[PDB]
Amino acid sequence: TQRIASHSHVKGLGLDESGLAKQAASGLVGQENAREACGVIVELIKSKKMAGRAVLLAGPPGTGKTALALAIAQELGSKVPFCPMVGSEVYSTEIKKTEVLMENFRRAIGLRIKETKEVYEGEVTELTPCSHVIIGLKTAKGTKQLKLDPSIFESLQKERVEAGDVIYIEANSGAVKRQGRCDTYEEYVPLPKGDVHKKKEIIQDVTLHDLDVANARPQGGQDILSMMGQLMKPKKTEITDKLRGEINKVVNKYIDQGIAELVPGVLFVDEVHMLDIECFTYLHRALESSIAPIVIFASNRGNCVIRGTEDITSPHGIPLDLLDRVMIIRTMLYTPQEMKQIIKIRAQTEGINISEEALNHLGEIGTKTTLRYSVQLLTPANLLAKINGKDSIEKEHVEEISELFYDAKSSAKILA
Amino acid sequence: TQRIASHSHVKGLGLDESGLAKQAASGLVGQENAREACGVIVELIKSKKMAGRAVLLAGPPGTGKTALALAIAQELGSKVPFCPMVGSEVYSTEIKKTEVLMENFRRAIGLRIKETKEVYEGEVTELTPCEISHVIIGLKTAKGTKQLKLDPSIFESLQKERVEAGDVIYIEANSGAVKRQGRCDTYATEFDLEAEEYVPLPKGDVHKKKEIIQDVTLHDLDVANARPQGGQDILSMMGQLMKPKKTEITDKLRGEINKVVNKYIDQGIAELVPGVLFVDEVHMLDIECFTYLHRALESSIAPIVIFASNRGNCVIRGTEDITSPHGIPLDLLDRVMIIRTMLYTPQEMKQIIKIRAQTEGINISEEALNHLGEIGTKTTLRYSVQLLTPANLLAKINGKDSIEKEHVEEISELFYDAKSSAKIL
Amino acid sequence: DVTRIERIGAHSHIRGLGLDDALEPRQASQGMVGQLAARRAAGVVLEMIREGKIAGRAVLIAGQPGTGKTAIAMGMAQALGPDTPFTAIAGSEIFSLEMSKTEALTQAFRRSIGVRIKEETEIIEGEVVEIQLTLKTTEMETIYDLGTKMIESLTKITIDKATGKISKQKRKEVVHTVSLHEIDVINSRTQGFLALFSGDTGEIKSEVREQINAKVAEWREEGKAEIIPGVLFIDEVHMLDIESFSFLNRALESDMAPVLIMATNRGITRIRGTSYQSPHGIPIDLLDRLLIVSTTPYSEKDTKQILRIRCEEEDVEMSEDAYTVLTRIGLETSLRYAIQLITAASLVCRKRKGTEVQVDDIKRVYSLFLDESRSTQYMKEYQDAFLFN
Amino acid sequence: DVTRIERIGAHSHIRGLGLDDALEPRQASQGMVGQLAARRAAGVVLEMIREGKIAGRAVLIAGQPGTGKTAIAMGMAQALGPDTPFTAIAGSEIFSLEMSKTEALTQAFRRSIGVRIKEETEIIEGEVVEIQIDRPSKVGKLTLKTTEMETIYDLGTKMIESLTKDKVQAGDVITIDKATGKISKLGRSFTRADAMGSQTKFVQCPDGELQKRKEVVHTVSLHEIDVINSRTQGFLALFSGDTGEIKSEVREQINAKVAEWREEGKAEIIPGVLFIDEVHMLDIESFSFLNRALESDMAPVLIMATNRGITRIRGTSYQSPHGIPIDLLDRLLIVSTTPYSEKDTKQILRIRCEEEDVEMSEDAYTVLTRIGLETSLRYAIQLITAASLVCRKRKGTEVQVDDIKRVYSLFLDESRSTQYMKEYQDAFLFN
Amino acid sequence: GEIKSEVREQINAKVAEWREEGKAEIIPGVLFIDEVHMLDIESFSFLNRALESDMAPVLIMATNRG
Amino acid sequence: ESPSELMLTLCRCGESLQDVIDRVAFVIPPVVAAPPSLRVPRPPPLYSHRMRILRQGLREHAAPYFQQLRQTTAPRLLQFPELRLVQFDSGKLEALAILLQKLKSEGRRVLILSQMILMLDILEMFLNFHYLTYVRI
Amino acid sequence: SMFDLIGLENKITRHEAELLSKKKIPRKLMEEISTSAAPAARPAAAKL
Ligand SMILES: Nc1ncnc2c1ncn2[C@@H]1O[C@H](COP(=O)(O)OP(=O)(O)OP(O)(O)=S)[C@@H](O)[C@H]1O
Ligand SMILES: Nc1ncnc2c1ncn2[C@@H]1O[C@H](COP(=O)(O)OP(=O)(O)OP(O)(O)=S)[C@@H](O)[C@H]1O
Ligand SMILES: Nc1ncnc2c1ncn2[C@@H]1O[C@H](COP(=O)(O)OP(=O)(O)OP(O)(O)=S)[C@@H](O)[C@H]1O
Ligand SMILES: Nc1ncnc2c1ncn2[C@@H]1O[C@H](COP(=O)(O)OP(=O)(O)OP(O)(O)=S)[C@@H](O)[C@H]1O
Repeated sequence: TQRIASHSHVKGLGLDESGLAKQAASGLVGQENAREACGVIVELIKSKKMAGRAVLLAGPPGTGKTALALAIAQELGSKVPFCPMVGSEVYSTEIKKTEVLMENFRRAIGLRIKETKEVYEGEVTELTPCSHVIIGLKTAKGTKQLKLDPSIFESLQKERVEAGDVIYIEANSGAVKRQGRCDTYEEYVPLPKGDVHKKKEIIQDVTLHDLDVANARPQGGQDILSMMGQLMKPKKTEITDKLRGEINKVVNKYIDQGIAELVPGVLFVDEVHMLDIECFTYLHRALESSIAPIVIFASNRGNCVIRGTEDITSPHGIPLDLLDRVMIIRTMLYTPQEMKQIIKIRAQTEGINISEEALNHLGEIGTKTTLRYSVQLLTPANLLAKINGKDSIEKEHVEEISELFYDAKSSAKILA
Repeated sequence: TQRIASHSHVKGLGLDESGLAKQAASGLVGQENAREACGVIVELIKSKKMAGRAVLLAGPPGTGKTALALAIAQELGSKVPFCPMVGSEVYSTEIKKTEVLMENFRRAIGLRIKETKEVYEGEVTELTPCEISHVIIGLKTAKGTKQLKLDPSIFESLQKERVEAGDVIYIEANSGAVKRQGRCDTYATEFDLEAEEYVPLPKGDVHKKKEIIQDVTLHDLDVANARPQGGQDILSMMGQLMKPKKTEITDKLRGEINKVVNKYIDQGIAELVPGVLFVDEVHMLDIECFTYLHRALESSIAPIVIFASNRGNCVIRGTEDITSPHGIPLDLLDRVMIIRTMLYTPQEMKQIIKIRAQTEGINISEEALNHLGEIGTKTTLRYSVQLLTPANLLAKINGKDSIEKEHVEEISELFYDAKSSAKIL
Repeated sequence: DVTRIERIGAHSHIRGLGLDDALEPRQASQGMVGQLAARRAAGVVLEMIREGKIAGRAVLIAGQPGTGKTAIAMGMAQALGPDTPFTAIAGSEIFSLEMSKTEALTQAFRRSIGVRIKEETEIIEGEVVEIQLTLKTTEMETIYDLGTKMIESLTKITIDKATGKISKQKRKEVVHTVSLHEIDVINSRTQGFLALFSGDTGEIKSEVREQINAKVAEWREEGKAEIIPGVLFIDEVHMLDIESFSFLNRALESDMAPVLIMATNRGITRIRGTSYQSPHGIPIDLLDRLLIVSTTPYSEKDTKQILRIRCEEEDVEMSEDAYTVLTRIGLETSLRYAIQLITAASLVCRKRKGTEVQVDDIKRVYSLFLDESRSTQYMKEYQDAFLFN
Repeated sequence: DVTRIERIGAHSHIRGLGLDDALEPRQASQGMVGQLAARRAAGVVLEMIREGKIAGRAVLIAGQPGTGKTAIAMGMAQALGPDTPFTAIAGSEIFSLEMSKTEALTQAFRRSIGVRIKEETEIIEGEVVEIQIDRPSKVGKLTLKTTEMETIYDLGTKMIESLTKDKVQAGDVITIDKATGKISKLGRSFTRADAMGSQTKFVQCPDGELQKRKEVVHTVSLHEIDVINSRTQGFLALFSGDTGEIKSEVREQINAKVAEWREEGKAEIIPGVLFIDEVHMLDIESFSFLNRALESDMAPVLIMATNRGITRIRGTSYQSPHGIPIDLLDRLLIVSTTPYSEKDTKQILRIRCEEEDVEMSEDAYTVLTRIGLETSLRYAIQLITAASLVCRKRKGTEVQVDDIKRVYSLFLDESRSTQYMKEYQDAFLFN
Repeated sequence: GEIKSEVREQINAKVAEWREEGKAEIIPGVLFIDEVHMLDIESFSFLNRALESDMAPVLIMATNRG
Repeated sequence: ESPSELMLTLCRCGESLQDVIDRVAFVIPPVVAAPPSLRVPRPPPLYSHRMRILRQGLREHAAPYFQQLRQTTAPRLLQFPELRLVQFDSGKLEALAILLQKLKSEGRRVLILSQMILMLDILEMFLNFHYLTYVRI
Repeated sequence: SMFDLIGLENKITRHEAELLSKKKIPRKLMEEISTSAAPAARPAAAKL
């Protein structure tokens, strides 16, 4: 039932096993060379050996740069962190652009923690303390009585447990939760594995940024004065580099211990041309870092003036010294046949039945105006067809929707 | 006595019954066309059914645009909210200029809400708490004694005020406000010297319910609900310690308050008195502010807005090269009705000078009045009316009770106008 | 009459798009006249919004000033109804000291997507005055056990059967539609729901937004919630920056993106924040993602019909000669100027003790109040007196 | 096998500054080849930093892009080693909404001066055997136990309150600070770990003396002291970064107190290096501040790198040699980097391939060296890994010239992308 | 920071009320802006209308510009 | 340590700066509202427990300073007509003030005869203004 | 929690941490402890 976006048809890069690009596969048509480059950098990301490597997708608007980045994300899976970004997002009223960039670098490196989580559940508190706490737990399948610390007792009082109120208590932390007060004696636990002693292997994916923000201020309402930290507005701060180094050291410790796995991901900076000279200059050193992710830039700019310079023109709006450290992937214009293929792919993705002559006329419209405009006429034309009792888009519907809506060039001509 | 300001002489538009402007009346002379248009706008504000209507007062400086706006305010009376504003006030360090404009729009809409006020006042005969859901408090007036079960909030406010017994207190149930206004009069004779003030015991009922009309604006409700000050819970108390910054009140709060006000209007407990927002020096607003005014004037809730500008082909601020007629974008000029103010003839200037002399309590001879009118023709109207007070001061120094021509000449020589000063520059 | 908070604004007469079931626009209906092509385009866009299957579709309403672009937007809002989110902002409102332009646009986008959640509560209670608890009702009489102290306050009504929530005769069901912005403001702080009113939300983090998107997708899969996609209307979109437009580019590519309606009344002009000239003050890359609906200037009879609709909205009766004079004025100066002349002439007639607006009333109001062209001419005649020419 | 947070970066193969004890740069040592004169200069500056005598000496590394300035800076940092502060920032990092550029530069300077503070504590540690009835003004006994001793302590009122507030229990290891009477519980007894488990931690009994003198050396920076003293809970700013313009008076007081400690032998000042990469991104205000911040007795050695030609200084219309005002250029010594010959580029590529763990044929090395000379060094470095991946996809062990050509066609350099753009420039936005 | 306008209106009204009821007496002072040319156009525009109030002092300005 | 002082005045060259505040502190908000409440049917247990824990902990932390925390943060919802307006509203009371002060200094006692009970109430207020003890018949 | 570095500031010092690392109950002794019986040989007070 989920909604169809602009890139909902991009399932992957559509490469064969030798790395070559199928003409049309997984929603992508054409751009075979750019797709093969994206495949090799997908292999680079999966190798997880290189840090701070930059790729620039350069080409006119509508040539599939963002589609290729999303295809890379699909080829990596949700296992690998994909952080999407726009160059306009660096301008924040709270932190400096450098901090925003550093944070987005932080969250493109993922951490996977393996824990064997043990817990004790049941109808519980059939006993409370028979120096020690003794609690009996019964859960259909059986009953166990166990000995707890006095500190667990103080936490239990804090939770106001009573005899007959199902609870969580975890061996790995001593944290306690009373899940309910089933009025049998308001929830009682199921019985697939309804044992009292429950343990299973857990994996949680966390980004380095999550660890940084967790360590940026106290953990909230637990502490005497961190309670008043909950009444603050959650301002974002310039997490110090020392905190980053220390978090890196502890994460490395636990990677060595084998309970954490480092999954470095992709930072995708769309509209990289909107960064100013300060941001690019910082990106130099950020990419020099051995703890940096793989960065993908996309630019449609021809010879734009670099933001923050007022005079200096560089190829993609990107300073020359940054272009010297990035690999360039060139996206090209689409032939009318590839445009027809893409229009058909979008129509299929949106559940739209289109006649052959309608598809050819829409391809002609796209060759006249642009691919995006033709792709956009599909849903309104389908709505018109449904209004007139049809389930297929016919040439009349596309003609009428073209007459109702304009492209950039037609509107510009009207404006001139 | 009251201080005389630059507009103290304007008491209205000076229009007769049919709306035609008397040549001189209510402290205004000339500008008959503009005064008649302003009378039409006064009728528009009194009609009360049109929202988001904007008028622009256009004319060179000195022509009385602000005077006409304040004349409109006088015509409406103190009942109708007249919010004066300058274009330079939008540039706030705390909130976006759009928020400032919206706040000024909201405080030009006024509410008269009839509220029942529940008052407990009397001498505290006893104060017995019950675990802490209760406080049993006995209150004594001339009428009699009553003991009441009050909330923990009122008890704990009573502890804040430190009322023990024999103390005269005033409790407002609605707000949970307790006032310890002193100890009872019967305990004055206890001691020769005691460190408190004694007040006579209340003479009315212990429990009094009173209907009062409260004058508030929509902005008052917005600010009260965006910075809550009622309620005694600890979370809100610790939020009261924050610096009271102005916040960008969301459209949701304003919609909710609109719903509440509509309910009040239906219930008959409130009446809406939409007023007028006066933005003087509207040319100071930048392009963003004007483009927001585009939307703010389409709202069905907007007040009547009056703009005044003296600029001729100024660049629109924020645009850096776009010249629009009054420093105002053309798209906004399409939404306003322009009232033009014309320059004054020598005779009208002389009349204005005489009116200002009368308001400042200055006797000026005919020769002095003619000389000052000649000066104002040469310099400006504003310059001439400014000479009056220094000239009267010199006349008092000379020991005369009127301004003669020599005093005007002396003050003219001592001070300069912009044109003479520019000449010497 | 009693003055309510909602009074006669510019677009009060518009009750919706006057559209047939085939979406064909009626000449005059629901307070909208003319703009047949633009109204038809708005109808098909409205069907797209109602269907709510395609995410992040952007429509631009372009035309000369006073051609009814904002009127078409308000008609779309009235047709859409109060149950689907319609967020209206001006391009100026994203320039905030509390948050970045990117954050303001993100919030506006998340104020336009609504999650609908229906809950089953438990309510049976009724006519009881006794104290322990037994209940009696015209058709019911019951006893309930209790083992907690909440009854003290309850003494001095109805309760929840499940958790025992106390508050002053069957289960009953409640529907709450909550926007994504509400969800992430409520969950940004301990009392973050206050920021929905004070505006002190301050750049909700991307982490919580991602988590809330994931949870909303989970709720959609599990059937607990359904997404009600709305429409974000940005009036005067030419006030946006190049940075704001570039953000809008990729903000529209989320599956949680609303339908975007933009209005602009300028030709090829400078994009704010740049020295570049683009057709609508909008960069061509964003115009690439837009369907553009153009509004035609109104004819004489369309103008007269609009004046009639506005007159009956304002409850002012005019003579036919007054209608022709006012239509000539509107065609000569502007439609807005004539719309305002309507109210001013009604006031002038009222002072006259008249009942119907005559040509003399319109002449008097025309004399009193000036249009831009006449004021500009009188200004040119007094050019030196005005400041900073 | 296992991935750490640190992996193959641009400069990960620079293990140090490859120069003799005579400061003569070896042709190829410690992962750094070529740039002989600049490496010798870096060795001289490194010796200056190690001696720590002269305050606020500024060095500029200038040269064309790709000539090794950041490589030389990282080599200096690697030769310097830890425990001597080497602060690396970009010129962009000083433009913050938190604080002024002057304040940011001041913090960067205070972060490059390290302080080693030593103190004697004289604590008591032991496993508690008994705490008996204090009911009387309360008086009680505490029995502490090491593996070699146990003693009984008579508790005053304050110590009794501290012990009852920490809920000190029989069979846990505490440490008592005699000066402060501060009780720190660090673990539970070794007679159980015997059915427990919680936030608690288990420790075995102390051995030796109950009362122990102890020297602890604390390493901090001047910035850390500044932010600790900035406000009551200011140490939290070391984490959040919410420092906000530390007062000058606090900094003067801290400088004086540090000088006192150094005279007393309590503190040891380790001056370090502040590295500002891309110093051309600084304002003229920032350069003006640097002029005077260097003239302090507590100023570190400042190293800055810039590839600019003769550019206008930021915030001004003035053309200056390195984008840096000429008054600041007089205050520093400029290290210039000569471009790389074919041999130097080949050696750099060989070292990079060693870092990547990729094996390349000699023909491939010739072709990649020629590609780097034509295009740029960094592009060749990136082609290294790209061709390694293409070779692996081909199921080959050695990268051939064919793979390099394949990745060359797949990935463009700046010049070829600029050309393809230029022939299509009407399709690209804004020129 | 940015005392509310309504608070100031309340202060003005109560001060006038105090004056009528014999409690308060208003002492109008002098505001001296030295180097008034350092004000920008917005500040001058505000000064224009800040001088129209009855609670406005006498304003002395000094400037050597021409 | 650091220095500090209280000899600092504000504009008067005088008293203890709480009398000054009391003298000039009179504004009341036109509207006072309790903070908006989140109306959720059956709020989740975790959220309610967290909120309860936070409220409980914040109290018992401000408990030592609760009286101070309340003197601050307590808005002025009421402003009463000050006691001096009596004796200013009436010239009779203005003259009676002088008469009674002279009579007090001279040692004489006074009995005030008025027909109106309500004016007797006003006289009670006026006598307390002058710290004059009385009995009402 | 092992990545909670800010919380540890309220708790311990680095000398205490080094102490703890040197003094953490070794694994072998833990099983020795959990096997052996209680050594309740307290000689009781003497007051000599
Ligand atoms: N090769 C392709 N095959 C299939 N669909 C494509 C391809 N390239 C682009 N599209 C789709 O066509 C539309 C326009 O392409 P986008 O990817 O949005 O633009 P882009 O090229 O990625 O970024 P720009 O416009 O160059 S800044 C989107 O819906 C894409 O998913
Ligand atoms: N027609 C009038 N009758 C009486 N007083 C007037 C008239 N026109 C102007 N004044 C006054 O003369 C003085 C100068 O006019 P102001 O209205 O204060 O300034 P202004 O010229 O209206 O401001 P603007 O916006 O530049 S036109 C004030 O004391 C006004 O009250
Ligand atoms: N969609 C449109 N179709 C046709 N004409 C248009 C359109 N939009 C703007 N125009 C023309 O543009 C003129 C001015 O538009 P405005 O929005 O008022 O200012 P502008 O277009 O930005 O022009 P400037 O001087 O460059 S700021 C109008 O009078 C129209 O003639
Ligand atoms: N001996 C060397 N000298 C210089 N660069 C080297 C050397 N060995 C390897 N490299 C690499 O060559 C590349 C050139 O980058 P660097 O010059 O060191 O850094 P930089 O900050 O870009 O300074 P530039 O490019 O001269 S402005 C980096 O990837 C280095 O790791």
